[PDB]
Amino acid sequence: VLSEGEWQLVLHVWAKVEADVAGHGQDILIRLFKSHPETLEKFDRFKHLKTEAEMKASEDLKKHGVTVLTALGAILKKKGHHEAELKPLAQSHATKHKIPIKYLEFISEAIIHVLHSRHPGDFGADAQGAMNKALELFRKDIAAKYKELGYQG
Ligand code: HEM
Repeated sequence: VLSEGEWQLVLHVWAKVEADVAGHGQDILIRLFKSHPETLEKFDRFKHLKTEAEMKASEDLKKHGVTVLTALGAILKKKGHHEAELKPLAQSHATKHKIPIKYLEFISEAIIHVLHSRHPGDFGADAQGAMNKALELFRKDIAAKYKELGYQG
């Protein structure tokens, strides 16, 4: 359970992200695909992309980055009270997209890296730890839904 102060650190940096949702979403997906190429293979939509320059040039990738970060921002702003938001997301990611919880750990690393690069003054160690706790809570709750559905592993 995050404290109120932890949530305030999370949402303070997140309000900075929302000034350029699309640039953040590109940086995060590109970092994910470069650091963990197995993740790119889950996207029939993107797996034709073979270089970082091609990834940066893809408008459809930039669009999907906005989809992803908009969903995550709506979850963070619930400060843990996010059951309604996670149901469809866990369902689609477990049963349609076939995304292991481990790959959610990978994108969480990518999110934290990009926030640190773009917002260092609002992403000191206290805020890094709070955002790690928020993303852990996200993964914990998704993992429980995966387990219900027979996909935790
Ligand atoms: C912060 C974590 C993530 C969030 C908030 C998120 C959010 C979303 C949303 C909102 C959609 C569209 C609606 C839906 O299908 O449920 C989507 C689609 C999808 N996501 Fe995620 N996602 C996350 C992580 C991942 C990861 C780590 C992968 C793969 C390694 C992944 C793979 C996919 C795929 C394959 C689609 C379908 C894309 C398409 O063909 O249109 N997601 N995601």
